[PDB]
Amino acid sequence: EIETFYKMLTQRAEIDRAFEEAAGSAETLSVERLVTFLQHQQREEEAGPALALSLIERYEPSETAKAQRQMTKDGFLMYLLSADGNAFSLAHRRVYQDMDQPLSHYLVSSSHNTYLLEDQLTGPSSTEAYIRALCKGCRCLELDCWDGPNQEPIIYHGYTFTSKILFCDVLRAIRDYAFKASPYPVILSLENHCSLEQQRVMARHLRAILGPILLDQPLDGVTTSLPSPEQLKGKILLKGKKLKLVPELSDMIIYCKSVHFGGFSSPGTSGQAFYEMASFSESRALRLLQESGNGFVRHNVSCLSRIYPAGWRTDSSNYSPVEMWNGGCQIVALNFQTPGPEMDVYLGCFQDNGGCGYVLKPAFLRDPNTTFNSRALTQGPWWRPERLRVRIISGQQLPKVNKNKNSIVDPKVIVEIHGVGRDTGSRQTAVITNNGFNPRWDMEFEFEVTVPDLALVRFMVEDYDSSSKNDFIGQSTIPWNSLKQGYRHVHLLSKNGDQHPSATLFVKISIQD
Ligand SMILES: O=P1(O)C[C@@H]2[C@H](O)[C@@H](O)[C@H](O)[C@@H](O)[C@@H]2O1
Ligand SMILES: [Ca+2]
Ligand SMILES: [Ca+2]
Ligand SMILES: [Ca+2]
Repeated sequence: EIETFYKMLTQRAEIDRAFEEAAGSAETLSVERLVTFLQHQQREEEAGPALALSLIERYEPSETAKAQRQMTKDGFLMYLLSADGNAFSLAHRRVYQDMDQPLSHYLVSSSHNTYLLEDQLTGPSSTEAYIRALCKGCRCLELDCWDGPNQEPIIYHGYTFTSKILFCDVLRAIRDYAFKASPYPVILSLENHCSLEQQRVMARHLRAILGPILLDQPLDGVTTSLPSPEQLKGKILLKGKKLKLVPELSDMIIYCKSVHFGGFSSPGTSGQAFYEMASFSESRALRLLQESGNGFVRHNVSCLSRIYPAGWRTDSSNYSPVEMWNGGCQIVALNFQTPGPEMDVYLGCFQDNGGCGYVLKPAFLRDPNTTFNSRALTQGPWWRPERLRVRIISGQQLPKVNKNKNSIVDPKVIVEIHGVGRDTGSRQTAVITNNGFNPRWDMEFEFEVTVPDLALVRFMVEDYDSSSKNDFIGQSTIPWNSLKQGYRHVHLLSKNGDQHPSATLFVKISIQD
C-alpha cells in the first residue's frame, strides 16, 4: 500500500495517456519516437535527434534508457516539468533580442514612486522598495527629492504623510543593485524640489556615489538618435529638467530632458528631440491614444514617452500597461509594490528577453512611417490572426491560500488574452471542489488573436468562494511569442511574483494560422 500510495498520490493519467500516444505500444520512447513528439506535439522548430538526445541526457532517470538513447515515462514527466517543458519558452529566458537599437525601440521596465512600499498618502518609503524593484528587473526608477535637515536631501511623496528616506541612502542601494538583474542601463527620473544648495548636494552625492556608473557626458557618435541598451550597458542615466536649477545637476541630464508634451510633428518635421522625454498621466495618455493613436505611436518610435498612474490611485493601484504598450509607450511606470493582474502582466512581459528589462518592440512599432493604430485596425504586418487552443488539463499541488484554517481548495482556472482591445478575452473553467492536489478539468478554450505580437496569455487560478470573493491561488502570464506549444506545465506564481515551487497547471497549447 505504501507502494500503491506514493504510487497513487503520485499518479497522473493525463501524463500516462500523453506518454502512451507518443510512445505507443513501447514502454519507452526511442529517439525517433521522441523526435516526432517534439515536432508533432511540442512543435519544436529545432526538432531533431539533437534536441531529443539532450532532453534524454538532461532528463532521463533510467541509466539503462539513458545510455540506450531512450526515454521512459519518468523521464517524459521530468522533461514536461522542466524548464524545457515550461509553457514559457526557455529560449526567451535569456537575452536573445537585438540590443543595438535606440532606447525608444524597447519597452522598458519602469516603476512609479519607487521609494514607496504601500499607499501614496501615509505609507512608508524605504531603500528596500528600490532594492525590490531593481531585483525584479526594473530599469527606470523614480526619485522625489525634497530638501532635508542638515543639508541632506530627502525622498518622499511631496505634500503627503508618507515616511521619508535619504537621497544618499537611496543612491547607495541603487548603486548596489542596479545591475544585479540585468546589465542594461538604469534610468533615474528625478523630480527635483530642492533648494539650489541641496541640489548641489544631490549632484555631489550622484558623482560621489555613482561615480563611473553615472553617465555624465554624451556618447561619442550618438548624434541623431538615443544610444542603445548595448551602448549604455552598465550605466545609469539621469532623467530630469535641463537648463531655479543648478548647472551641476542640469549638466548631468544628457539623453532624457523632461519636457512638457508639445504635440506630434507629423504636420511638420521636428517636434521633441530624441533626447527629450515627455510624461503623461494615465488619463491623458488614454485620451491621446483615443484621438491620436497613430500620432502617439509614430511619436514613440524615436522618442521615449513615460506614463504614470492617475492621481486618484492613492492606494497605489495600477492601470493596465498593455493599453500603453499598444501605443508604443515605453516607460510605462507602475507601482511595483502592488500585487495584482497589472503587475502580473507587467512582469510577464519583462520575463521575456532574459528579464534584462528592455524588450524590443514589434517592427511596425519601430517604423516612423507606420499607419498602425491598435484602436483602428487596418491591414498591415501587425494583422496576423492566429487561433489559440488551450486545454486546461489538470493542476498539481495548488498552494493553500491561507484560509487561516484547514480547508481544501475548490480551484478553477481563468485564461485571459491581453493585447489590442479587439483581442482581449477571458474564459474560465468549472470549479473542482475540495482538490488542490490534483484537480482535473480537461477543459479547452479557443481564442482568435489578430495582433498576437501585442498579446499575452494569462492563466489564473482562484479558490472559489460561494459567499465571498474567490481567493487568488496562483498565476502566470506569458507573452504570445514565448508561448510554447504541446503539452506543457504552467509554473504558478504567488501574488508577489514569487515562484511557487511545485504549483503547476498541465496544459496543451496549440497555435494555428
Ligand atoms: O509622486 P509623483 O510626483 C510621481 C508621478 C509622476 O511620475 C509625475 O510625473 C507627476 O507629476 C506626479 O504628479 C505623480 O506623483
Ligand atoms: Ca514622483
Ligand atoms: Ca473546500
Ligand atoms: Ca472556495
